Amino acid sequence: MHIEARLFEILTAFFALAAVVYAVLTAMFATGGVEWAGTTALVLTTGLTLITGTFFRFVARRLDTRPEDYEDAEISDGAGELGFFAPHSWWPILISLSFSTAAVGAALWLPWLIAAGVAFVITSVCGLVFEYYWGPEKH
Amino acid sequence: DFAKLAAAQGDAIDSRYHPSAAVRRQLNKVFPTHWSFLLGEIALYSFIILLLTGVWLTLFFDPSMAHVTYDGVYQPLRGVQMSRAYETALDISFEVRGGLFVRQVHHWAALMFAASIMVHLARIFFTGAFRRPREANWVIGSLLLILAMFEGFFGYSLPDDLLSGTGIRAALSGITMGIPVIGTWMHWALFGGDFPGEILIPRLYALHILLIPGIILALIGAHLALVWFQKHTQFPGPGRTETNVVGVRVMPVFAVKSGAFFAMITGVLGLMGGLLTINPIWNLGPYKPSQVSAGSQPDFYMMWTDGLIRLWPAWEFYPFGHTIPQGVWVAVGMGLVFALLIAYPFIEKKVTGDDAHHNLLQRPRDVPVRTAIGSMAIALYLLLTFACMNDIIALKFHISLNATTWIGRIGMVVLPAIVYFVAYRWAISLQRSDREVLEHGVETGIIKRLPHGAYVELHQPLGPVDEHGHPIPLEYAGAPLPKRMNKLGSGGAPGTGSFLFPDPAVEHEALTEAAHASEHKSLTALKEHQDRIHG
Amino acid sequence: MSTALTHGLIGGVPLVLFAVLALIFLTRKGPHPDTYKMSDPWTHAPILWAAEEPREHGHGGHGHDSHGVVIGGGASGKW
Amino acid sequence: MTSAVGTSGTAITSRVHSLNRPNMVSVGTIVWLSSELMFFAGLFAMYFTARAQAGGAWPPEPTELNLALAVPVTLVLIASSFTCQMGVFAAERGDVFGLRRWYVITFLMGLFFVLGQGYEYIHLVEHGTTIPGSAYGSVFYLATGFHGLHVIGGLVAFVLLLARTKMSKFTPAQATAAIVVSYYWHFVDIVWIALFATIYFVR
Amino acid sequence: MSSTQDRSQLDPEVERHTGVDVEDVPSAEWGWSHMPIGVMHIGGLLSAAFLLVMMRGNHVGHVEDWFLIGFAAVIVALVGRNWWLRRRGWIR
Amino acid sequence: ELDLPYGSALTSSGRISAVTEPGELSVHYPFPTMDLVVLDDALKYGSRAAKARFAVYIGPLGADTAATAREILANVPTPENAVLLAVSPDQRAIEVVYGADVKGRGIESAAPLGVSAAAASFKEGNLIDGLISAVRVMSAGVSPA
Ligand SMILES: CC(C)=CCC/C(C)=C\CC/C(C)=C/CC/C(C)=C/CC/C(C)=C/CC/C(C)=C/CC/C(C)=C/CC/C(C)=C/CC/C(C)=C\CC1=C(C)C(=O)c2ccccc2C1=O
Ligand SMILES: CCCCCCCCCCCCCCCC(=O)O[C@H](COC(=O)CCCCCCC[C@@H](C)CCCCCCCCC)COP(=O)(O)O[C@H]1[C@H](O)[C@H](O)[C@H](O)[C@@H](O)[C@@H]1O
Ligand SMILES: CCCCCCCC/C=C\CCCCCCCC(=O)OC[C@H](COP(=O)(O)OCCN)OC(=O)CCCCCCCCCCCCCCC
Ligand SMILES: CCCCCCCC/C=C\CCCCCCCC(=O)OC[C@H](COP(=O)(O)OCCN)OC(=O)CCCCCCCCCCCCCCC
Ligand code: HEM
Repeated sequence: MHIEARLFEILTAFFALAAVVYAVLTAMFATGGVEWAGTTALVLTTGLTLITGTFFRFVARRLDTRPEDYEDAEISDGAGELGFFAPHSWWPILISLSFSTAAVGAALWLPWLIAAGVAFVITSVCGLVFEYYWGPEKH
Repeated sequence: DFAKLAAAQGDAIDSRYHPSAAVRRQLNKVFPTHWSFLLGEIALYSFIILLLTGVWLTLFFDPSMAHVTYDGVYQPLRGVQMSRAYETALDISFEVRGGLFVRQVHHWAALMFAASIMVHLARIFFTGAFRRPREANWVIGSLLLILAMFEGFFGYSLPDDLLSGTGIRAALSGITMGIPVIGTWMHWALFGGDFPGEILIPRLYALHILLIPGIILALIGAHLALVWFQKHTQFPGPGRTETNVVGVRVMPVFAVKSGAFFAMITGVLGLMGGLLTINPIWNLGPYKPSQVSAGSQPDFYMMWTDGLIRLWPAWEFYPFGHTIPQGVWVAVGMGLVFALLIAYPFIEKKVTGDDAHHNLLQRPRDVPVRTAIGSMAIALYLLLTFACMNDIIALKFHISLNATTWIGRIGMVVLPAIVYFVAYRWAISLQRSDREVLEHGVETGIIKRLPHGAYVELHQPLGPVDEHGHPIPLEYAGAPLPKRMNKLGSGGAPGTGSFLFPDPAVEHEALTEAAHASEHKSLTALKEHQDRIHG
Repeated sequence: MSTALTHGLIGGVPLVLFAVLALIFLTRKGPHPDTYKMSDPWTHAPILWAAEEPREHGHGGHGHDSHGVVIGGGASGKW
Repeated sequence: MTSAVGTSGTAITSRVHSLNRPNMVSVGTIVWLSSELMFFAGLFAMYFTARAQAGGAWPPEPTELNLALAVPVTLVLIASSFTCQMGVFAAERGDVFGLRRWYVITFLMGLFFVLGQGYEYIHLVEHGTTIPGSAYGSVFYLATGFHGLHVIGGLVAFVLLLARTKMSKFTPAQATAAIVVSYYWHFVDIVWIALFATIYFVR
Repeated sequence: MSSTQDRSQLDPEVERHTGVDVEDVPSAEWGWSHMPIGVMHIGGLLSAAFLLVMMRGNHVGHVEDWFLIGFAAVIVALVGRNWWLRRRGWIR
Repeated sequence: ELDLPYGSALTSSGRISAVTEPGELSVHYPFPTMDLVVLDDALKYGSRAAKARFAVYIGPLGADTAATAREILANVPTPENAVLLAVSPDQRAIEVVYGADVKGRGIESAAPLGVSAAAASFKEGNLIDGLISAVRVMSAGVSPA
């Protein structure tokens, strides 16, 4: 994952430079000193990309060259057991509906419809997560 | 010596009477263990709770319009003219220990009774538990639902209240008095004269504590006797045929689980009677014709009738020197609703042509037209129920009241059609999913084929597999199919120690091996019984 | 300016342009081959069409084998 | 159904073989946490703008932070992170019950942190400062209470994962699920360290 | 593997030889699966007629009538499209 | 062995990955899309009643027309219960062939009727309409097994 990590490393370098230069040029040469909104946003997007790039670099050093990363890699090299990709499931729509019922409850300030949307969201997230772990019914 | 006492009492019972054979038949009677078959039990248990709480309430309720100044304990209503019914309802709420709780759990039990009757009706209608046999059972059940609706209507109207009295003035008075040929005659004969006649609440009290509940009890007895002696139908399954009942016997398992379910249902009802406020009559001042609120809704079971009243578009006819108010429209609508509900099994048999003795239910997906019609009817009922609530819907969810009314008006012909089409196609697509599972096996994780980059989901066949990879497709048998290896013998043996700590490996191995042996034994017993029946 | 003129313009110029462009483009020979005339020789390669109507055991090709042609009659005609 | 067409002992397995390949669930969780960092960045921007526009006395006169109750809770959150990492080690091993113990104590300490934050909220509200009451109160409550909502979400994730481990046998799939839940908890405690250093020490 | 196949013999009794077929509704034999198209066409036409008729009422409003007109128009358009397509054999 | 004149290559598996130039099509059938749709509708559900795979072969079936009809029927996926109507306008010939399972179901009686419909339509000058008419007539004649 060398290139995958290096992309985020480059983004981190650029965003750190942008945050530093913005902070300096806003502490001096601005009407009211540091802006404190753009500065924080730039610092923490630098943090975003830094976290992602650091994890990607850790993984790149932890893993040997994958076929995907390896030029001149035959299809047979990667041929094998791909993992579990979830088949058909109707839990995502229920999660979306529950979160929409919480969102409308927040918009129209209805604590009762917030409380229920959140319950709804917990139930549907539990269903989605347990979908492929609910053992056979034991009677 | 409890064993000796039990043996002696059994001998005494079998000597005085001879109930051995009948009792053994009752104990050995087999009941299917499907969850959807407990929906009627919910209604039965809620009815029992209703009876028990209603006796307590009758011990303290005084039905009368005799005007009285409160002079009670509730300060916000002191010196205000009120009927004795309202005064004694307030006394139950305040000056009787646990009276508020008892009346609240009574009203919550009424709401659960209506809701569970509705859910049971949905179950039976969608699973076809009414055709050829049990059609009369469906008929009497429809009568029971209507009686429950009007029983709750008279119940929450029993304590003369602003809200409930306004509901009475609307429905019982206006609708009754608008009926063309005999409307005023029915009104005067029910109310002993004009609307506020001094006998309305006593008459409703009689109807609500003795007459209608007596009929409900008789019809529930008939219903349960019919279910008992016309053995309960069951979903298609491994060993389940039209001439057998696969399940559990009454004595060891069914009886205990039904009693436990009764306990849990009454616990839910008590918890809700405590924690949730129902019908705060003290907030709802005494009935006065000049006073009214903005809510003015009936309980959720009569909410569809009220919504019909609201939505119907003010069509009145004036024959020669007469008037035909809009109340007759809703009255005829209710009549049609009840007639169709009562006569559906006969309508369905006339339409389709099936008079065969059906003991195996059919999954709602397997009957697209009937599930579509039921979905359409439920959509219409929900539309009417929310139309009745359009006032609060408009208030809270910021939508103009006229907009809500006209949304209901247009939807009650648009939404039923949309839901019919969607439900029909949804049922057919559920059938298609079942067929795809039958012919391809269950779905699993993807695998990349060795030589080439083909991706294959690596299914798992549910039946015998052909010489090559693809399996021999099975034939649909009217029973649900496992669409997740999750629910099959795949990744289902966690360490059986505990939540925090393990158990010894010997104990864990013994337990898991015994469980696997029990599963093998059960599946083999079902398979052998199925083979014996069909061979 | 000339409310009626502006309304007519906004309602008509799109229609006039649509008509002109449809005449230009929709009236062009498509890529679909022209219908085969009976008089003309049959130049296209043989075309065998099948219904895919009934159920065919299992979708898997293997196991089908070749039981045989098992002919079951015949017919003939000359237009 | 001879044995199985899919030669796997788990209906659900790791989404890719993690020994040679990256764990997709971990990668997705890390990316999403990096996004939640930007959400908290927006909250931090709000707080810092309010701080800048304050007229010297950043915490207004009515408000007074209670380090006595803010230091124990952050220490407990750090301890929760350590116990969560121990549970991660258990999950990396096959130690189902060790993972369960570690995650249960982590959940208990996170609940203690939430209750301590609620107690400090009650005390602060009693002593004047309130969301509508002041800009400091509002920005502080938005930041710390959104973090508290994230902590509650982490608690829900903990209990939900524990239920999953109860209902299905431990596999690399559940080990990875525990790992990503721990990633979320570590992100939550890190943003709490940032919020503590900002609200209380830096002020 | 821990699942047993199901054998079902439900009592049957129209014989389904006319109407819908298994290729269109896989469980045609297992329950009521065909609603005559005339029923749905007439139902749509009557729903449109009811929507139009609700225009006549005691409402000074006009957006209500326009909404009724639009919904009735789309209902009639759907019914007409379906009827025309089935008349021509599901073409265009 | 040779793939299509340009742009079509044999892949790692059996499937041949083929291409067509951007402006042109792939089917190249010399019939209107609507009439092809009508014929497909016939073969698909107007034959569902017959429960026998109905097939149409417009290609040229030369030499012994009967025998070439037999083997092009053999090429049908399920010749056991199949009814192949072959028309060669280069020879102005119709040949109908049937599978062994398609016997005594009214197919033999319908054979002259279908061929007559096809011939009438062809002499009128409509290959596709004749094919549709023949398919309809034969499907009506044939009863499900
Ligand atoms: C302040 C204040 C007044 C508070 C109190 C509120 C108030 C007024 C009233 C509520 C208070 C009370 C008394 C609540 C409890 C109600 C009650 C009796 C609950 C019983 C549940 C319980 C305690 C279970 C303990 C657990 C246990 C060991 C259970 C197994 C042994 C038991 C109890 C078995 C009971 C079996 C049972 C439910 C029999 C019901 C008898 C009836 C009416 C019908 C039987 C019956 C049933 C149940 C069917 O399902 C059925 C289905 C299809 C065809 C026919 C039938 C049929 O005939
Ligand atoms: C059960 C619900 C599902 C229903 C299904 C049926 C779907 C069909 C809906 C039909 C909609 C009809 C809308 C028209 C109605 C109408 O005619 O009223 C108008 C108001 O127009 C509007 O907004 C139109 C809004 C239409 C939006 C419909 C949204 C559909 C939602 C409800 C679907 C979600 C359903 C959720 C399901 C939940 C599931 C529960 C399990 C004007 O009132 P007014 O306000 O007085 O306007 C005055 C001026 O006119 C005048 O100039 C000016 O002077 C002023 O006086 C001004 O006030
Ligand atoms: C919320 C929703 C509203 C509430 C909905 C609940 C009410 C009941 C629901 C639907 C009823 C209408 C059903 C559809 C009726 C079908 C009509 C037809 O064309 O007849 C064909 C049939 C098949 O025969 P087949 O040999 O299979 O041939 C296949 C031919 N294609 O013929 C027959 O046997 C029957 C002919 C006569 C049937 C008369 C049924 C109605 C009786 C009066 C009751 C009032 C009805 C109220 C309607 C709402
Ligand atoms: C795609 C369509 C796109 C259509 C988009 C148009 C949107 C513009 C609507 C409102 C703008 C604000 C004006 C607000 C005031 C209204 C204008 C006015 O005054 O117009 C004269 C009279 C009423 O006179 P009035 O003095 O209001 O008093 C009366 C009683 N006292 O109405 C008329 O004839 C002319 C009709 C005016 C509006 C009717 C629009 C309703 C719904 C259209 C179709 C819905 C389709 C549903 C499909 C399923
Ligand atoms: C059969 C089904 C029944 C239903 C659906 C039902 C429903 C109701 C409802 C909703 C109320 C309103 C309670 C309140 O507003 O606080 C009520 C009141 C009452 N019910 Fe029933 N009930 C039923 C049976 C009974 C029975 C069997 C009795 C007598 C044993 C009874 C006696 C009473 C009394 C005395 C009141 C007045 C309580 C008050 O005014 O607060 N009910 N009923």
